[PDB]
Amino acid sequence: PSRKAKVKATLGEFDLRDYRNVEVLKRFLSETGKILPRRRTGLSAKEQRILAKTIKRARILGLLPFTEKLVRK
Amino acid sequence: MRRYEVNIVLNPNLDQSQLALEKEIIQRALENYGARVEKVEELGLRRLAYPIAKDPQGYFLWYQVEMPEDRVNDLARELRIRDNVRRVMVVKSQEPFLANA
Amino acid sequence: KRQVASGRAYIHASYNNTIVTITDPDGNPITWSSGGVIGYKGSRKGTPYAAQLAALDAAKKAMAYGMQSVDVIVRGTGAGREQAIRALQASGLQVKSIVDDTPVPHNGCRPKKKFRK
Amino acid sequence: PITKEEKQKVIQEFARFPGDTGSTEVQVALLTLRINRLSEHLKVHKKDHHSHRGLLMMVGQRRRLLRYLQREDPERYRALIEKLGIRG
RNA sequence: GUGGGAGAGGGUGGUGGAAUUCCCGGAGUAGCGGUGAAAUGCGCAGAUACCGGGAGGAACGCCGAUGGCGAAGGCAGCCACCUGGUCCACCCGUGACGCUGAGGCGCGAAAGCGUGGGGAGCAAACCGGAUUAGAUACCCGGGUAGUCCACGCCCUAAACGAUGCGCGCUAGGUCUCUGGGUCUCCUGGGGGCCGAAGCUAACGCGUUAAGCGCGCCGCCUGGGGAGUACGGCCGCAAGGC
Ligand SMILES: NC[C@@H]1O[C@H](O[C@H]2[C@@H](O)[C@H](O[C@@H]3[C@@H](O)[C@H](N)C[C@H](N)[C@H]3O[C@H]3O[C@H](CO)[C@@H](O)[C@H](O)[C@H]3N)O[C@@H]2CO)[C@H](N)[C@@H](O)[C@@H]1O
Ligand SMILES: NC[C@@H]1O[C@H](O[C@H]2[C@@H](O)[C@H](O[C@@H]3[C@@H](O)[C@H](N)C[C@H](N)[C@H]3O[C@H]3O[C@H](CO)[C@@H](O)[C@H](O)[C@H]3N)O[C@@H]2CO)[C@H](N)[C@@H](O)[C@@H]1O
Ligand SMILES: [K+]
Ligand SMILES: [K+]
Ligand SMILES: [K+]
Ligand SMILES: [K+]
Ligand SMILES: [K+]
Ligand SMILES: [Mg+2]
Ligand SMILES: [Mg+2]
Ligand SMILES: [Mg+2]
Ligand SMILES: [Mg+2]
Ligand SMILES: [Mg+2]
Ligand SMILES: [Mg+2]
Ligand SMILES: [Mg+2]
Ligand SMILES: [Mg+2]
Ligand SMILES: [Mg+2]
Ligand SMILES: [Mg+2]
Ligand SMILES: [Mg+2]
Ligand SMILES: [Mg+2]
Ligand SMILES: [Mg+2]
Ligand SMILES: [Mg+2]
Ligand SMILES: [Mg+2]
Ligand SMILES: [Mg+2]
Ligand SMILES: [Mg+2]
Ligand SMILES: [Mg+2]
Ligand SMILES: [Mg+2]
Ligand SMILES: [Mg+2]
Ligand SMILES: [Mg+2]
Ligand SMILES: [Mg+2]
Ligand SMILES: [Mg+2]
Ligand SMILES: [Mg+2]
Ligand SMILES: [Mg+2]
Ligand SMILES: [Mg+2]
Ligand SMILES: [Mg+2]
Ligand SMILES: [Mg+2]
Ligand SMILES: [Mg+2]
Ligand SMILES: [Mg+2]
Ligand SMILES: [Mg+2]
Ligand SMILES: [Mg+2]
Ligand SMILES: [Mg+2]
Ligand SMILES: [Mg+2]
Ligand SMILES: [Mg+2]
Ligand SMILES: [Mg+2]
Ligand SMILES: [Mg+2]
Ligand SMILES: [Mg+2]
Ligand SMILES: [Mg+2]
Ligand SMILES: [Mg+2]
Ligand SMILES: [Mg+2]
Ligand SMILES: [Mg+2]
Ligand SMILES: [Mg+2]
Ligand SMILES: [Mg+2]
Ligand SMILES: [Mg+2]
Ligand SMILES: [Mg+2]
Ligand SMILES: [Mg+2]
Ligand SMILES: [Mg+2]
Ligand SMILES: [Mg+2]
Ligand SMILES: [Mg+2]
Ligand SMILES: [Mg+2]
Ligand SMILES: [Mg+2]
Repeated sequence: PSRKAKVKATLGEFDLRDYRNVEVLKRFLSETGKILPRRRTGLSAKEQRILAKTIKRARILGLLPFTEKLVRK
Repeated sequence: MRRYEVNIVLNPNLDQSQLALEKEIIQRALENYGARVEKVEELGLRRLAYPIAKDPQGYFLWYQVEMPEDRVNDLARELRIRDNVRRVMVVKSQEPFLANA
Repeated sequence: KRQVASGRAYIHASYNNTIVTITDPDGNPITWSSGGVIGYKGSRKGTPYAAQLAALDAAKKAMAYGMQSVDVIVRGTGAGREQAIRALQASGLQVKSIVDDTPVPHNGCRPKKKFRK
Repeated sequence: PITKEEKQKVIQEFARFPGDTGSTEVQVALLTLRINRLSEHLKVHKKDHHSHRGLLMMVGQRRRLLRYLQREDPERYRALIEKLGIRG
């Protein structure tokens, strides 16, 4: 049920449409390279919709990964 | 005539002369495709979240320009020719949409 | 006769068989084992016991090269995965890391009829 | 696309009086602009039928407006056509 | 008209990463594969697993949903260009210009047809291996068409809400998408669930009507024979109406 934390309230003022701002988009990806659902991000419909596309934009540029290996399993 | 943002990721191994040549070619190609440059951010060598062209780094450039829309995809075409340049991405500028404000 | 002493222990598990490939740090293999390397022939190769034996025979093959530390990399979902893990976990080899690198496509190819829907 | 300056140009060309944004002529003329631009879009991209829908709907509304004017004031109707160059 | 919003709506070009297969190199040995169990198959010309490089075809994981768009069919990596529909606020303009719609015309999943390309994976047919009393199957190993592309055909469907389109009237509660506003809340468009009155043979429907009304179209008239025969129109054919 994601009662650990929500990422939006773990963050201050930021621009959802910044594809080049890694040290924040990083915070929205999982331990794998995957994009977190609204359970974790706490975003809204429109917010998660746009953040998705700016993360994909960032992935093409080589700033965020497409996938990662899982550690410690 | 619209407002765009050119992202260029080129080889991180270039000494000052070759890179200066590439930047020259960027300015020139812009003048040929009618890009009035409003501002530019040079972020330089930067770690890549996956190797591009087998190189774990890449040199980053960003240009907020204004140019004829009808010649946008032509321009990007030209920018992709240089072997030194390994990523071209042109994007329509947008108003920043803020969260948690 | 290389004297590696440190490497990577790949585990390829599937619902039919479990196969261990032990490599140098660069990734080139040194020795290996599986369910068929041991006397198991039929479906028994897809056992967690068959896996255990395979990983132990792999670790013992690699002791002959004097290897001590390994990084484990699991690929494939299948029985005997975690049992091969636990076989190496105290096999004499020290497990420095466990990593699950099971390849997943991004909706790339059409599976067999067996795997559809 | 169609810039607001072109829009103003054609509106003001066809406005019955200054500030006329809604006359029959302004409507028919606007639709004529859009129709011609869409037809030029459809000489290329002839495999785009979903737009072609919008085209049939535009032609239909223009024909209803022209039939209306034809009924009410055939003078302004012929004048409109003679300016736009429609019916052939 | 003005000014803003939202969207996998459409076309074209470009482009990104994961995976499969194949080719090359490296390292390495007796098997891999597959099943209920097996076998065929593949492997000593060195496979499987493992690292590096390379080619090519297809499809876009997470986001993603009870979500959105579209007239329907249908639409999902990203960027740009061209282009359709819609929603809100403002009360600005036209002055009943409206609705429906036989015929017509256009669209129309898959499969299928013609030419030419392409062909990785999957796979009708087909070739094997099993199973069975048999097994023209379900299971396993292969594999052609096809699936993909351009262009032209075909025109069907459980083409489904099994519910034609438009407009007015008739308690609410709640979830959600997307606007506006004096932003506890008010107000508009869309998608859900429960339900007033009411309706229904019942099931159920119930401001997204299957309620109460008006307008126009399409259609039914017991089962089989039969979507057959004949005629006509269409089609390269399959066949469609
Ligand atoms: N249509 C393509 C899509 O456009 C998106 O953006 C679209 C919408 O957000 C935007 O809305 C526009 C805007 O001017 C404003 N919100 C109102 C306006 N009526 C809209 O324009 C609309 O109407 C015109 C015809 O009049 C159409 O040509 C156009 O496609 C349609 N969007 O217009 C854009 C073009 O349709 C995104 N770029 C992306 O999803 C995608 O490229
Ligand atoms: N390529 C992007 C898309 O191409 C579509 O059509 C394109 C493709 O269908 C067609 O084939 C292209 C071509 O480069 C060449 N013949 C081979 C190449 N592998 C294909 O490109 C694509 O093929 C398929 C889809 O068909 C994709 O799944 C794949 O990512 C990509 N390789 O070439 C067309 C362009 O020349 C449409 N234009 C539009 O959807 C979009 O621009
Ligand atoms: K093969
Ligand atoms: K699919
Ligand atoms: K839905
Ligand atoms: K609001
Ligand atoms: K029900
Ligand atoms: Mg280049
Ligand atoms: Mg097996
Ligand atoms: Mg209409
Ligand atoms: Mg789209
Ligand atoms: Mg080889
Ligand atoms: Mg043999
Ligand atoms: Mg030999
Ligand atoms: Mg042989
Ligand atoms: Mg292989
Ligand atoms: Mg490789
Ligand atoms: Mg080939
Ligand atoms: Mg899903
Ligand atoms: Mg609809
Ligand atoms: Mg709908
Ligand atoms: Mg459907
Ligand atoms: Mg008024
Ligand atoms: Mg008046
Ligand atoms: Mg109608
Ligand atoms: Mg008709
Ligand atoms: Mg069809
Ligand atoms: Mg087809
Ligand atoms: Mg064909
Ligand atoms: Mg062919
Ligand atoms: Mg051929
Ligand atoms: Mg062939
Ligand atoms: Mg096959
Ligand atoms: Mg088969
Ligand atoms: Mg057979
Ligand atoms: Mg029997
Ligand atoms: Mg053929
Ligand atoms: Mg359907
Ligand atoms: Mg249905
Ligand atoms: Mg419904
Ligand atoms: Mg519906
Ligand atoms: Mg209805
Ligand atoms: Mg219907
Ligand atoms: Mg209507
Ligand atoms: Mg509603
Ligand atoms: Mg819907
Ligand atoms: Mg109910
Ligand atoms: Mg009752
Ligand atoms: Mg009841
Ligand atoms: Mg009603
Ligand atoms: Mg009938
Ligand atoms: Mg009927
Ligand atoms: Mg009878
Ligand atoms: Mg009948
Ligand atoms: Mg029939
Ligand atoms: Mg006949
Ligand atoms: Mg004939
Ligand atoms: Mg037949
Ligand atoms: Mg016939």
